[PDB]
Amino acid sequence: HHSGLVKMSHPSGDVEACMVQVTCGSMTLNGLWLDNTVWCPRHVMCPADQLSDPNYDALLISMTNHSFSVQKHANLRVVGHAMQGTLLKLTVDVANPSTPAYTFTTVKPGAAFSVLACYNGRPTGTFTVVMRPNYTIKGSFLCGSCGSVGYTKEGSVINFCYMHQMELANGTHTGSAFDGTMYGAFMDKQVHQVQLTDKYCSVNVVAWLYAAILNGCAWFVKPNRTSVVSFNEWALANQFTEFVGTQSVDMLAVKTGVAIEQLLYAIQQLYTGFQGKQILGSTMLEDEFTPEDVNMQIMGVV
Amino acid sequence: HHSGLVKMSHPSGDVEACMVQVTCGSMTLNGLWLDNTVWCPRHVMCPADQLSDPNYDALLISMTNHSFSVQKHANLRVVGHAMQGTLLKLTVDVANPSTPAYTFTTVKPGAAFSVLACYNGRPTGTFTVVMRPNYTIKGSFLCGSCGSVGYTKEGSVINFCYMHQMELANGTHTGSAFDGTMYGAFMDKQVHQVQLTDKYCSVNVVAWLYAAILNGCAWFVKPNRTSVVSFNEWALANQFTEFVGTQSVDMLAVKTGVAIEQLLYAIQQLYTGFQGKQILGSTMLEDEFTPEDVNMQIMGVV
Ligand SMILES: *[C@H](O)[C@H](C[C@@H]1CCNC1=O)NC(=O)[C@H](CC(C)C)NC(=O)OC[C@@H]1CCC(=O)N1CC1CCCCC1
Ligand SMILES: *[C@H](O)[C@H](C[C@@H]1CCNC1=O)NC(=O)[C@H](CC(C)C)NC(=O)OC[C@@H]1CCC(=O)N1CC1CCCCC1
Repeated sequence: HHSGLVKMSHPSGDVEACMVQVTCGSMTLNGLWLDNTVWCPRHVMCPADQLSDPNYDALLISMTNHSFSVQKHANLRVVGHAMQGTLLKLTVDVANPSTPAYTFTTVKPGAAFSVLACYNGRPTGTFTVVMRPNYTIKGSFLCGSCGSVGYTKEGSVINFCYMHQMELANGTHTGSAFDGTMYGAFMDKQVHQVQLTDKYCSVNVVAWLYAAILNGCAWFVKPNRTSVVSFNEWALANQFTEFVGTQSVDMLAVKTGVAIEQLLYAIQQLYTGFQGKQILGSTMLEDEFTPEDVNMQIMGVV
Repeated sequence: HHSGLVKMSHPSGDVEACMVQVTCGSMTLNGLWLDNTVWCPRHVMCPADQLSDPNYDALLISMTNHSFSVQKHANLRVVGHAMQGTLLKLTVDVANPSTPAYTFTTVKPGAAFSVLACYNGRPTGTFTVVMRPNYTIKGSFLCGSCGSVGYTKEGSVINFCYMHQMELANGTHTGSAFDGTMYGAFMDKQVHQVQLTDKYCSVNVVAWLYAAILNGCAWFVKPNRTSVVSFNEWALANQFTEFVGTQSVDMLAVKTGVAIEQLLYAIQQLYTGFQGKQILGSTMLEDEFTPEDVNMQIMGVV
């Protein structure tokens, strides 16, 4: 029995109309054109012989408005440039007429968002990821994908949360919020950096076990229970995030009649081994589906 | 090490501009508005007390142009109606000004395409699936999602290949090509139907093993080889599709120096068991990534 759970991305059309190409010398990447501002990563000002330890403050001071070319596939003339964190704030003389209602927000570990992978300002593909506990994502990015944006949707409002910056040694990726901060402790310099450990997202595993119950698969459900506090002490020693219940998880507990504490106990035993059995066709715990994913895709509850 | 392989969907914006709502009495679903034609499933003419054995020819004869309401979220006045297979061909008096360059094509088993899940003509999410060998897909569809379209992209041309129709007993889904034929042997009537067996897509497993080699994971690669003909005889008895090499798989063999016949042998042994080891973090064979997926996402080769 198929679970009905796919990696679901938002429709990207609203964001595709906001993507441009930002070129600064010998560097090209993607920018996000909202109103009169174009956001893009600041290492577009970096000469290829300086990516390892660049001086972005001196590079910015060296830049003029004629140093930035912005193109949409229209050409946008630049009249202002500023730098917030790892991001450039380019002011263009034309406001984007396709600008959607938008906010900026930072995504927390475990939460999912949609990514629009672009190259030379041309959207190539879209996909959805979960912010890993070590503030990376398991994305699909190649050379020139920087400036690709990640977002969630709330009604007609688009919450921009991620602008792609770099690929770590292990093949995962990270980027910046639109306040300029890189996610985690990473820096936009091409030097080897320490990567924090990854962890199972406990809340996302609980959501996934609820989806199995929602699909009739419930052999793991036993009357035994583990308190949230006892599970969290257990989680610290077993590479699991500590569990924080939400109203979306409560919705899953209500519809199923299975308490969170039962699934916490289930996770503790399933972590020792699936014993040959399978859950939704998987032999390992799944933490890539959020409670909102299970609520929306199985129950039509947004 | 992360593989860089995500479930990648095309950007949906071009298709979102083609989605409308088609209502016919007490039935509503989604339609695809291209030029002066709106396509939608023909069970929009079905009264809810007739979904099990409907007479679509009599239902069509009973329909007039005033029986079809088409809305985009503009209202489209209907001036013609026809029925090809399981699909309605509604003629509207306004041509879609956002009509992209498009063809219709049928998708073969193993090949992937992008789906735009809509409800009441409003695009809600996008996701990519592979046509299963039994002509189903493991999608994410709820009540009212019928009329959602599946497509591939070749340049600026959109190849429409799937319009959602039904959910089988096992939770998988199927639909129709735009010639009117349902995929497989299914019929758009709400009666229980036989479902053909599913099979591993051999070509997609070979592509996935090449992606592991592309990521440095190659412990399964032994000098032992299995001819394509010997593997195909083996595949018929082991729920694998027969392997048909393509120029995209040849590209993978060239870049890696690993022959198809070695991976065919690898699949034969891996099918007996992974022996505790993992490939790209998986303990079972993966057939949900096509050679084009591995070519594009890992090698930038479209
Ligand atoms: C921007 O388009 C680009 C996107 C990259 C290309 C490959 N996949 C992507 O997602 N980003 C960079 O090339 C980026 C620019 C820097 C100025 C931040 N550098 C980068 O990703 O280089 C590899 C990164 C640099 C830090 C790091 O940990 N890392 C890998 C290590 C591996 C061990 C040697 C040193 C680099
Ligand atoms: C159209 O919006 C809708 C989409 C469905 C709703 C649930 N998920 C979807 O993808 N399609 C239908 O409701 C469809 C309409 C029919 C006129 C074709 N009927 C349907 O999917 O019903 C269940 C299907 C009918 C054939 C079949 O095998 N099947 C399940 C069996 C299960 C055993 C009892 C009989 C139905």
